[PDB]
Amino acid sequence: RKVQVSYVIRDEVEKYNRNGVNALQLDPALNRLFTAGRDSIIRIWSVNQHKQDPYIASMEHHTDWVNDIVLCCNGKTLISASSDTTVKVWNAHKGFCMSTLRTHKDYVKALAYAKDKELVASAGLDRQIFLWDVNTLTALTASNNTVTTSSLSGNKDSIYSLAMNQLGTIIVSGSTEKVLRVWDPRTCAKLMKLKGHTDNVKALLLNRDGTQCLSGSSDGTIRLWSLGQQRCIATYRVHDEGVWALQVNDAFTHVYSGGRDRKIYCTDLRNPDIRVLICEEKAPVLKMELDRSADPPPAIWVATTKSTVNKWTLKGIHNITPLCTQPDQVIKGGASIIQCHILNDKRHILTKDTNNNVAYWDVLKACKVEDLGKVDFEDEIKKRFKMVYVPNWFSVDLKTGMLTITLDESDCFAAWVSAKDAGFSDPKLNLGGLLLQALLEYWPRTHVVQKGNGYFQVPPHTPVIFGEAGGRTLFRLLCRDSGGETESMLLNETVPQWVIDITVDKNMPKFNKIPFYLQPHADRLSASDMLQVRKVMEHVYEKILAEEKIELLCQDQVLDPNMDLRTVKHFIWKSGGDLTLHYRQK
Amino acid sequence: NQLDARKSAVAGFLLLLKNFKVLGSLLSVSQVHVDVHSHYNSVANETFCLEIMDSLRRCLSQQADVRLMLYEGFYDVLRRNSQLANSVMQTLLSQLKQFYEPKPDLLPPLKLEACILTQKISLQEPLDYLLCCIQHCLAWYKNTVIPFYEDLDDILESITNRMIKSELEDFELKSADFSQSTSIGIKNNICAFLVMGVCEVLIEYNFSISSFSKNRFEDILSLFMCYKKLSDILNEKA
Repeated sequence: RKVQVSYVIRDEVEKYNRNGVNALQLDPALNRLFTAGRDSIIRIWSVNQHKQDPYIASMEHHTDWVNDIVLCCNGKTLISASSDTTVKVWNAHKGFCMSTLRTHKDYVKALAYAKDKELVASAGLDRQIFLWDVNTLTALTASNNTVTTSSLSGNKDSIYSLAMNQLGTIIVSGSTEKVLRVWDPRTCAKLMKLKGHTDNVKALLLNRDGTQCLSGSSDGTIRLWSLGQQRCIATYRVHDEGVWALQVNDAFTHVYSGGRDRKIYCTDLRNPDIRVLICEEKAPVLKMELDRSADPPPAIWVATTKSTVNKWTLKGIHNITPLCTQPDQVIKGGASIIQCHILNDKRHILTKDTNNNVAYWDVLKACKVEDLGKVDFEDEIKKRFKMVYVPNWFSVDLKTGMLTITLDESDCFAAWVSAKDAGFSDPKLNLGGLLLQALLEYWPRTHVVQKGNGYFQVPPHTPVIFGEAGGRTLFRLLCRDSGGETESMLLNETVPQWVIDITVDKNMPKFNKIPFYLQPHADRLSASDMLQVRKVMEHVYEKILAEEKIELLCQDQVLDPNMDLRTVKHFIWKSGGDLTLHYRQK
Repeated sequence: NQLDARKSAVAGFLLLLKNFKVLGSLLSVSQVHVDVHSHYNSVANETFCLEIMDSLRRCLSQQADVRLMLYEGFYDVLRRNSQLANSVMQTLLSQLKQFYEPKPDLLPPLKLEACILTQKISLQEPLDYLLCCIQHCLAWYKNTVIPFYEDLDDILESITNRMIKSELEDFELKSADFSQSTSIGIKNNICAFLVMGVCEVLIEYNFSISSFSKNRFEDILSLFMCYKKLSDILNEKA
């Protein structure tokens, strides 16, 4: 595939989630909560009530949604699954990624964990389920980097949920097949095909011995299964909309469910009549984590599509008006950029976030210019309109709730802008070429010593990402880390030729040429797109002081002397043929 | 085990070790590689490079062609990798000990018969090329890494003085056979090249050491006469 260069405009420290939270993991030994955010960052929080600032660390190595996390090996290792098609092993005590598993071909959505055998299974949208032993994964080194793979098979559609029992002898998969497939992880042999759900299944649970299974589905029903009898022994319909999260107690008698309806219920498995409305969240519930320090669980941690994570007490369930009205403990969350507009200069962007705040950003410098508060977003676009045209040279994606700018070979070097037109004090400048040199400024291979493009500098903490177009992430690093021995060796293998040409060879990109017709108003000419109308004015003057005597026209409209041909072709011309200009004496 | 393929391996390591200061990385049906995010270790690289040099040291016992590449390559390797400088000198000094007579009064200074393989008489050790590599590597050592070496000058000084006072008979060489067909004639011709090559190397050595001192230059002329006289006898017969 073709390699793309992308980077994120952000702060050095993103303390709070900038998007929803997909998964939760609670560490009872250290009293730590892990949140797998949709902003591609895993964060560690102290659940101690005393701490006014629960933030501990950010585990930032993924490049897309983090879908599932499992805390294994007595809280020393964290396994994470993500939409960037990778499974990653983390050091949960220090907070750094140890290794990356690239066996999956699509989004990885589920992680199953067996505590006794330290066995972890990863399933995703590629219909594959891989089995992993954590001890083998954690023992990997630079020389020992090979692992034997045992993959379950038989599932004909994309998996959305996965579960294993405590003893590591039963594994259940939920998918859009609307059926539950059960294997034995030890022998990798198919056991049974549970049927009865009429929609996608996103939640799965099993008891300690793996004889009963709880499943919640998008059809809005919770089904209790018996693996011995291979049948659905009970069905619970307590939700108006699809059930997305399930939690059960150690006795496997009460199930906690939440979904798109934003309501969380505690239902007794022995009798579905006993139902308790725990709370009513402000967003659809994506995942829940039970506090298992005491039996019954004192509280439950709830992750929603919002950036805020709330803890709801469960004191009085066993002792509709909701049991709780305000969460006991609240983890703060940030704002997600939801709207984006690239201005006419192809250098500044107006963004609007979930807090309705509008901000002004500089793509070239990869920084924010100013906060505009809650000003109308459409009005601010009109108040900043300029009659200039620059070709597109970058793309913006907001999948992580942050500004990620992608550079592609097709149009990275399409924008030639004069220094005077930009803020740099006129020689011609290529915006894409200047940005690439600033991104790879610390790379020793780009030194011939001067560093960078010599005009501006992106913030050192800028995450630079190299990945295949519509593919996988080849290499991710910060801007300031290019000088290291490991990064430089990795950069030599990942950086494509079209970036080497400009950042290393220091070659200059092509100059786009726009031919046009000069005819007398009542001889085809080809010129640079950046050429001003004055240059065409003086050429006619020599053909027949030039500014005063000659006025150029297009579509029976006057042309500004300082306006360039590229702008004229885009706005005034409004035609699909070669730009025609008409000259007449003033 | 097959020969003529270890020669290419020696060439591969030599070219790869004289050009790159950093070497080394950062399967079955169901075996996959895992991207371990481990930082580059200098200590691991040094051990990796040292192990390769230890594998090259074991090749100094092969054919004279393989020894020739290593002598030509060790100078480039020692200039690229300064951490392997100590490995080269110990490897080079040990090889010299196999042919250097450490007795301060026995002549000749070198066992020219130990460099010859008889089975057809051929050359087993290019002793003159070994001394050339030692002299150049030592000269680079004493002018680059300082800001065994104190013993290498002592040996080279010892070879210098004893070669001059050698009567040109201790090499078993005015004209014994010097033929191109007889076994003893071929051995003498091969041994004639080694002693002339040694004289050239020591002429280069005594020029730089002690700077422009008279005594060393008198030793160069006497060393040259040793080379010139044996050059004349081989030229007139052939």
